Amino acid sequence: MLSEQKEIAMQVSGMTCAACAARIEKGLKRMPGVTDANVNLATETVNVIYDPAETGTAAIQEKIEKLGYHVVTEKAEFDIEGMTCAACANRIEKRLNKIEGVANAPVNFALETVTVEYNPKEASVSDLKEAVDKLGYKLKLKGEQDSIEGR
Repeated sequence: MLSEQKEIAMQVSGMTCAACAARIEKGLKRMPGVTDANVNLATETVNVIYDPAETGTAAIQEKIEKLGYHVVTEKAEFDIEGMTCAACANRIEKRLNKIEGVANAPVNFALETVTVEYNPKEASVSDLKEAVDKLGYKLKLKGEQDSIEGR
């Protein structure tokens, strides 16, 4: 058929790893797009499968948050050395959006940066580099230190 269900696989904390996990998945099953909703509590990874045209990764996280939990997901800033024709940025946004355990990925055309809002346990910079390398651009970190070199 048509439709292209995404998977989002992210780490959530606060789980008792029984009723809590089940409460999340059941609560998320309230949503229409939520085609399936699973929680590999053994590895503390919430994996939710839904259409990106009803629900929205942001609402998924919001529902987890409203359930009284927190996602181990961080807004890491990156710099981009590929865009120009306002096209690569759009594609990279729509990619980075949900590589695996990415909640969000807004791009800036002011400083040619991307904030990647993702789970650094499930994925890591190397994946980002390898992905963008596949898109055929080069991806830089915004400092990744802020002059914190000591010895």
